Amino acid sequence: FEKAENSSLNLIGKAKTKMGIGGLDKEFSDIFRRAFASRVFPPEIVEQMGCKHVKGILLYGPPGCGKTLLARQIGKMLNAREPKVVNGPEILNKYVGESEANIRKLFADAEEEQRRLGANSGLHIIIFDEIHDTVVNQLLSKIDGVEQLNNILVIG
Amino acid sequence: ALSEIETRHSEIIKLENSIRELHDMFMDMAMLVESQGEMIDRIEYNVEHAVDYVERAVSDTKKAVK
Repeated sequence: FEKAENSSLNLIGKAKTKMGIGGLDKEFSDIFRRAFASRVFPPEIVEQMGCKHVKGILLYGPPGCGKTLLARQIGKMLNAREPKVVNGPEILNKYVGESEANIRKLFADAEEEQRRLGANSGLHIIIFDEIHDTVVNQLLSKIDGVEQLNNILVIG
Repeated sequence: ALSEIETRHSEIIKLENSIRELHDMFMDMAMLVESQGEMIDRIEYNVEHAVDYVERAVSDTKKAVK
């Protein structure tokens, strides 16, 4: 079986069977690779490797270098459909409780899917554009610990 | 958000309140309907029986003319 080119249908198993970004091919290749390849080898290889999957990859660039496009593309490339999560700039909009809870909450759906099916094989991609008190800790707690929280990746 | 959590409680109690009293009515109800149920058990008795008293009268009167 083979998914119809550019389809959200992500097939897994053994019964199966480069654009567009100007420049940024060696660095991109290695990075794309380190995060995705470790995930990609199927499936015993990771245990053979015995390394837990990466929590996140972060990019910092001079302005106008078109970072955003690379990120949307990388996310698209990674999964048939994550399907992509976009975070508003305010992130924290709504003062009363509250917002902080929202930053926790988008994470919450992904963690819930993972607990429901946790082992294999669900991946959720969340991206924060333009990334104190609670939000610092809150993001940190969800991204790592106390228990698990793996099987998702986030790019800043 | 506190404000909503406190306002919530306010509306919840005002709700809880109206409830408890509606329950108070049924209690008195079951005490009324039943107090009336016994007031009918004697009726059915005095009725179908009165039919016997009248039936015995209308019968005797007929056999008092033929």
